[PDB]
Amino acid sequence: MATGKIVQVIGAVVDVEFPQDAVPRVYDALEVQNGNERLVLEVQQQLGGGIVRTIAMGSSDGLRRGLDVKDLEHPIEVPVGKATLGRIMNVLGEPVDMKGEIGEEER
Amino acid sequence: EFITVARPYAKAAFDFAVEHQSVERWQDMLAFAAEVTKNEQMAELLSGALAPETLAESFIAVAGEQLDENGQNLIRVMAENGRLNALPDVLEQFIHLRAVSEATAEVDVISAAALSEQQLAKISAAMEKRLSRKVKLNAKIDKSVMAGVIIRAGDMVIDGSVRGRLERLADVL
Amino acid sequence: NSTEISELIKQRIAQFNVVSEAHNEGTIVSVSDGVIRIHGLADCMQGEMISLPGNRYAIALNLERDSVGAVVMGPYADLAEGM
Repeated sequence: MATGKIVQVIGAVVDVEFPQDAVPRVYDALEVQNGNERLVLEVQQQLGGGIVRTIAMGSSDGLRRGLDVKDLEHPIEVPVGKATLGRIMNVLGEPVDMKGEIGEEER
Repeated sequence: EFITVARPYAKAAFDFAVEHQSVERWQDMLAFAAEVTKNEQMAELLSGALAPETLAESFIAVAGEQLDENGQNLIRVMAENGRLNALPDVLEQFIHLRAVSEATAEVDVISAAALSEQQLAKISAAMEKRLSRKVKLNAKIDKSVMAGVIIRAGDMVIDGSVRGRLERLADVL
Repeated sequence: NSTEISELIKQRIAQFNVVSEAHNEGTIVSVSDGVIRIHGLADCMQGEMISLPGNRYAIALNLERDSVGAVVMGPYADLAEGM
């Protein structure tokens, strides 16, 4: 389930508020549906009560206030090992060479 | 200090209280809220970073003296803006807007000795002409001034004391 | 009423058990770039050593009117608002 909501969007910087139990830790990765397309946010700061300031790892345009945000409980983690040889990947470890899924065994 | 951030809230609370002819209930409700703000434990909670809709509810819990719709709504707005500490000033400016609306004023009269109660009658009769407002008086005594009287009405004062005459003579020379 | 108001306030606070911190204890309320803001610690003294979970220390540098700002002497990313 998704437990946070966007409260600001200023350029690339997005503020998300959680109930004060579930506040993500710093460098945790969040996720939100920016339209028909997924977008992940990396927590930079825990400021004030419940609110968390993040940097969007992607296009910020199209974000509304009040979108539901789901917090992955781990930092940005990428596929590793022999499976990645000869592939191209972006910062999130997704393939950008159009040869399809990576075939990772471990992240 | 919250003299400036209190003005909008006092004005809104008064304009609302007038529409419903409940000015007195609103004044007592604000006077209670501004008191719960002063308690030792609540003043601790108001400073720590709680989420607004949690701080507001914990504050509402401590008051059954607030008419559940319109007083609690004011508390919720002030909490959303992070201004619950401004209530002690919302109260003062509410009283001020009321005194203006009802054309009332309150004059301090400061003297070396208490007055003869005919002087007070003439003073009130005079000020109710200097000002359109029906005036209360608060007589006060101060033996630094030694004759005459000081009349202070708001930020206006009439320095009738002989102490003033002396200090104002000294600076002519 | 001016006195029984204060008494009723104290009573009703005791009812809902809103309470003050111990003087030697406090809660983190903000984390960023290795600096934390602590709420409480009424007895914290400038330059003191504050003991975090995980057997780590922070140095109290800013004793502001409502919170203590301290720098974390170690890895800080695992700290969280509430500890």
